[PDB]
Amino acid sequence: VHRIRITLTSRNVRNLEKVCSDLVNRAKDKQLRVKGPVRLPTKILKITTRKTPNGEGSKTWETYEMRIHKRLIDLHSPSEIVKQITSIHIEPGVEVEVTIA
Amino acid sequence: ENVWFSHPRKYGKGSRQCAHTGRRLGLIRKYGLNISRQSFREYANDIGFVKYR
Amino acid sequence: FTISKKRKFVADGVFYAELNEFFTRELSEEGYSGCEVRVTPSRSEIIIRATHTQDVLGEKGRRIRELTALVQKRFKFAENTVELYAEKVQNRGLCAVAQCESLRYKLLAGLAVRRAAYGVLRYVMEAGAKGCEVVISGKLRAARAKSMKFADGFMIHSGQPAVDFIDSATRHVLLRQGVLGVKVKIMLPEPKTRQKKSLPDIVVVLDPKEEEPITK
Amino acid sequence: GRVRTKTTKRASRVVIEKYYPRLTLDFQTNKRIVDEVAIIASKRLRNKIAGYTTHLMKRIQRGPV
Amino acid sequence: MLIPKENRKAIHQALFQQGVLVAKKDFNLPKHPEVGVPNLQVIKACQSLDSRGYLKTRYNWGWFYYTLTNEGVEYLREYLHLPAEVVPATHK
RNA sequence: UUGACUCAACACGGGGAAACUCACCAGGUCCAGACAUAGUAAGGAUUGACAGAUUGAGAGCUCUUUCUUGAUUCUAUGGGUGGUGGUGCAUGGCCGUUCUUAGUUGGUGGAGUGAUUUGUCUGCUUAAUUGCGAUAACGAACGAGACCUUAACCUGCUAAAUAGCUGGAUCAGCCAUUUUGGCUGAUCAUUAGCUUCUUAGAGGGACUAUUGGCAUAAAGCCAAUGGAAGUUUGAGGCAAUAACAGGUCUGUGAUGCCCUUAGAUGUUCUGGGCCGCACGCGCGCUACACUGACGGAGCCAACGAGUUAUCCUUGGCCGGAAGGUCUGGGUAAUCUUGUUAAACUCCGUCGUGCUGGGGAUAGAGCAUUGCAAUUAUUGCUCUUCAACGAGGAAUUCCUAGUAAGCGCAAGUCAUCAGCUUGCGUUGAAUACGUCCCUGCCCUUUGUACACACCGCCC
Ligand SMILES: [Zn+2]
Repeated sequence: VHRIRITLTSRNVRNLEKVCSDLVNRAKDKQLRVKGPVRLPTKILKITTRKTPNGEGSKTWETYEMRIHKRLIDLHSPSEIVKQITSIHIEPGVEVEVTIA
Repeated sequence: ENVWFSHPRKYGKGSRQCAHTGRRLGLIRKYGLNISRQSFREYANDIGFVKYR
Repeated sequence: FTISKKRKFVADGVFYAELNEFFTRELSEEGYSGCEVRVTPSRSEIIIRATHTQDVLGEKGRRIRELTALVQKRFKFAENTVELYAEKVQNRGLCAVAQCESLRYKLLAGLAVRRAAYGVLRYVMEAGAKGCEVVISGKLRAARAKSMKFADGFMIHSGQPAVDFIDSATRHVLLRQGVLGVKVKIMLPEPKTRQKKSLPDIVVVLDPKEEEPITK
Repeated sequence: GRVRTKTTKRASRVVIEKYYPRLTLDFQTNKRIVDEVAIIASKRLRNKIAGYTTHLMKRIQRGPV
Repeated sequence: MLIPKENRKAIHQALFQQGVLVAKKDFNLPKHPEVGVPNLQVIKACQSLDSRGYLKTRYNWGWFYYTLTNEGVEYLREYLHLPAEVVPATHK
């Protein structure tokens, strides 16, 4: 009736994995259909620019990369447990969002 | 309150620029960056544009 | 108000870069050690590290109120939504972003450039750094301009091993003469690195364990 | 050109002089012991060290070095 | 240009109450975000008091910033109303 | 408006330009000359506005003219002050070449009065000062190597109704069918469990193992089975050292110096423009035909992007797909999108003739983007529909999914790709050689050169 979907979008692999491990461990501490992590395709943004501030010089083009990683988690937790786990899952560099309905 | 002084615009140049730039040449609006190429080069690492390859 | 992730991350990066720049221009003599910028609802907190912590803390929190109000008014923040936590320093002599500022301020004080460069080089080596490099670019005495390097210890001029624990700070310092380019390169200690604990060149093996030859 | 480097040469020299009696000529086994003893950063360097080590083993078995 | 006295008094009392204004580097702005009088008047008042001193400017990404001290509030409060005004610059 | 002078200029200053970017020229406002003082004034220092007028005008800049707030200003000094005014021979940051390769800096010792030299190499080998070896050298460091990204080969190690597979409420189409059905599937959050195929956290795997041969039977080299992998597994990134009197003061509230500042080298509105030509030089494009063109039809990919007020687009309907119509999917591997592409192929014509190959070039209307498209944005319906009939001397790139050809995505954009950066498809011949032409490194040697042969000198 009340399914909680939370986002696990970030760029730091280590910290997003740590957040994902923490919530999965809590979801295994209290049985909530033990739904595990789900991995989404990486959204990588490729931009190519020049290096020379002026126009003089050889044709050199620098390509930069910007990739983000998304994960989704579905839980059957009650409101009190949901607010508790979100309180303990405060980490830097991790953006989370919960959709109710 | 000034007439014939600053013409309002909605499209083209004179509508978008950067906070400390706006030369309108060699500037990208990709992903809503709205910054010059030189400024992007200077602060690419801070934003997250790391030369992986 | 909700924005796509591709635009959100790049906008946060631009916002963080703007805050980092704003902190650098506003903070001059307080020994800027860096800024850990993180934004989140329920009283967002941002870490500000500056060497002169006593100068950072104000009388009845006046400086804290000034900086928070200025950021709040600039970025249309609501009341009691943004807060700043002040820290003095971590690895003061190994922190290039503040040691370089101490270098240029001592240079601005009028001390001899070479003697001052030796003094800071002594300061960083005793701080726990295994290698340092001070580069001066521009002109000092006459119209002729020379670039002088004072590398002492070690240096790395390569890829990942020279971008993980290698701290490079470059500043433009004004003077009576033309503008000078100061560059300080410092080794961050090997344990204090992003993810690598040991350099690939450095490698050790286990002890040659042995026992009795017969094993009766 | 498959010329090894001084780091591989020294690393191979130290492991053989430290674990000669229990070393095995088999490539899989000597790669195993190299992994368990060394703190090698990368698998490619570990494999090159193991390959040079086992070549030294065949060289010693053919004649003293 | 003109900078009406009532407008300048309102800006001065607002500055004495808070201390920091947005002060965007803009020309012919639609009034002011902080209910602070139409543009081309407050910026000229700010430059005039900056030249007089006690209120220094700082430029960051095209946004003028100001900060005031004990002499600044005291002089502003004397100009605005009688001595020993209520709102300090050292709240709490 | 300009700068940039073969490698370091000719699709570059990410340069596809109507106003804005525009720094150029003509018409014409605003002072944004802050600050204070010598100083009237306060029977107006002075700003704005209604009527008619000059001026594109609604310029009250102002003029005949009145009315208000009336104490902040100015007749002037100096000085902050803006400057896309100049200096890259003053420089900072960065970038491009030397250098897509292979050296550089010390110390302690030995030689020389000294400048200096060894260490930094007889030999062999590598892309490598990479390594073995002798070695008046020893011990070091930087660089290379090493390190990181990407690309496939594979693991049931916690996975997934934002994606596929099967069962199953859920029904349609006939040759067979009442045990006789195969198949496409329709809905799939109505429901369940799995990731072979989608994704990423960790990883495994190759190290020339393995024998068969050369090399002083070391360092090293060649061929072959297995395997995915042998070129350092491939392709890239960061890259010591010093050299350019190289570029950028028109990216930069980064700035020293010269000059200007009110009749402003300051801000701003309009028109003309950077695209204006009897030419010389470039980088790319079109055909010079049947291998093509036209016309129907079967259809086979990847990387990337998108609305908080205001972008990517679906569906029914009207149309001259050039537009507009209304409910509408999308804050996103849920919607565009499965970007059913192009190339190709089945069939008919053009029959070999600068013709239906090729669309330089001229004219008439049809729409969106943009105060609005003249000096036609852009495409569209057409007609006129030419040179060219594989291009001399010279010159440029290229060693395997390589050139070549084709298409697609993004950048700049209000609109406009013939440019640039990436992707994928079709897919060859030529070598595994050399210093002969053309250059780069090392050693010996000669020198009257040392801004170093674009030298010195008679
Ligand atoms: Zn710029």
